[PDB]
Amino acid sequence: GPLGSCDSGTGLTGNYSQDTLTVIATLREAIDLPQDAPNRQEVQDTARGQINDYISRYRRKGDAGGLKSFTTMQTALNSLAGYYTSYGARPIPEKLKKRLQLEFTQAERSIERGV
Repeated sequence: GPLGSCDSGTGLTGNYSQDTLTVIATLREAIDLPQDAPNRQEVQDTARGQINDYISRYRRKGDAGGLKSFTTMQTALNSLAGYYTSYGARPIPEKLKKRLQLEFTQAERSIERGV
């Protein structure tokens, strides 16, 4: 386990309410960046941390089937996470980006009501 940065915590505070928004804020801007950005590999790793950390900590939250945000996010984050590893550092297609934007919109919207 040689891997381990000095910093701790991708950004989540453990609160499902803000945590959902935190990963969304990072993901929206992450995919927004230009495919010509040098932080293409770095930004992917950062977001990947939020993705894994988000479901990992909230894995036992409900395992989906109760919260629209968690259920929707589970698939959205998993789908997008696969894109980076599936192709690597390649940029996410514009089609997926547009669809993902809505996915996150629905997730943050659910937080307001607190499904």
